[PDB]
Amino acid sequence: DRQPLNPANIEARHHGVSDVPRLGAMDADEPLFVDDYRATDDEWTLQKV
Amino acid sequence: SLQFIGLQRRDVVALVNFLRHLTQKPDVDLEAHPKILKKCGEKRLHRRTVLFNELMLWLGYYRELRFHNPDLSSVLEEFEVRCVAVARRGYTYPFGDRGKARDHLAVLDRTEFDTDVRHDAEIVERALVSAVILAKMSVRETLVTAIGQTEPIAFVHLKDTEVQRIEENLEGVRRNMFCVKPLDLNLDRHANTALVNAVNKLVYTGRLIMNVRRSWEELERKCLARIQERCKLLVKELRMCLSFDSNYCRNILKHAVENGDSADTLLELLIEDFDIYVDSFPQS
Amino acid sequence: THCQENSETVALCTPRIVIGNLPDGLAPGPFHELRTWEIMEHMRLRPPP
Amino acid sequence: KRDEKHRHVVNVVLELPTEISEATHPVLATMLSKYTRMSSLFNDKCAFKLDLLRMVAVSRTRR
Repeated sequence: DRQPLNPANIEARHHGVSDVPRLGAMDADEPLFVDDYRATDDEWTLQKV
Repeated sequence: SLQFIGLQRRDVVALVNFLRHLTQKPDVDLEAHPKILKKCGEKRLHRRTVLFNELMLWLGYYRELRFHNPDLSSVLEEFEVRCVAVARRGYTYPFGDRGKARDHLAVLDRTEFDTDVRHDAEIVERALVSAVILAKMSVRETLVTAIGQTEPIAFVHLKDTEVQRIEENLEGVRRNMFCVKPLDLNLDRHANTALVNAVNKLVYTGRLIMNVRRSWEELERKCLARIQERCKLLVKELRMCLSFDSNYCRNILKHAVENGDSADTLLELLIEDFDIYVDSFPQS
Repeated sequence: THCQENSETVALCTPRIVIGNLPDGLAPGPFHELRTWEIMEHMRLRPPP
Repeated sequence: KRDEKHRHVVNVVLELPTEISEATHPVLATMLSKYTRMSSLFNDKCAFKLDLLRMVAVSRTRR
């Protein structure tokens, strides 16, 4: 959006759980539901490859 | 308002009211306070229940420690103004040589303070070792200058009761990291050099901030380690019986517990639908 | 080399035991390749089995 | 009435056919107690159907 999503608190996400606010926020740019698993550097390089 | 099942009411409300009255109590640590650890339900209930109660008590304790959050911005700006003070004291001082003292004040003066929680320790250590090198050069005392051997942090040219007061204050803040005790007895001494007195107050403030940093990090990694192993033992024990209830409680328990934010989200996910995964929980 | 023991930087010379301990800026890889080929040539194994 | 809100969820919000209901399905009997707590968002219905779909999916699993 016009504001960059620097702060970590504005993104959060559950998985395998009934979370109807997450499902109601489809095509909504502001929460940015992202997975728990962080990509390490080596798999990041392999993705770029 | 932590809720769990398997115990009576009175010990639960006693423990959660003790948790609110934790930061006004001395030497608070769970390994130092084992009275909580006997209330988890050992030799009393089922196995998945006692892992459940132990995980919820430790995770609520960690939430309470984050709720306390002992302040360090005041001592940070105090260390910054004392850093500017010892820089302005070492500006006009006539040293044995201008060169390396000029280099050490050039190291000291630029590091005012830092923004986030990570950068404080190495900049306060570098500022402190440059400060005590300038202190040892001002009194012209010897110092370790072999390559790879950093001059350790020590108070210079004081009485034994004053440095013993520094060490007992170090012990008192390593026991209780929440109460701030700045400059208990008088360390401003007119009988010595004012540069030495200012750098001694600076190294007291540096000792205080490194002490509260080390105590805070050791407490949070102890709490995070025990909630980690509680998560592993719970996801071990619940998985032997395939059921929807075990699937749902496992899907809550999939989230990582490496962070206070992550443990907070996992705790609120434990709270918000507790009635869903409660059906596979026996009671004695 | 110059090892450090305790606030002192006394020297240490050690025997290089084998030819491979030489720096590759003096005895490089392909030099050892040709050395192995000459060694195989001496034992009549220059065609390997 | 709790039955009125329950039929409002399983009929206006979730569009269940009448031959399947929370009496003959245990995971709806667990999940309907918390769907009724969702006060708003009843205008958007497909998210609730998708949530019921993934809940009945995680009901029938091996892991």
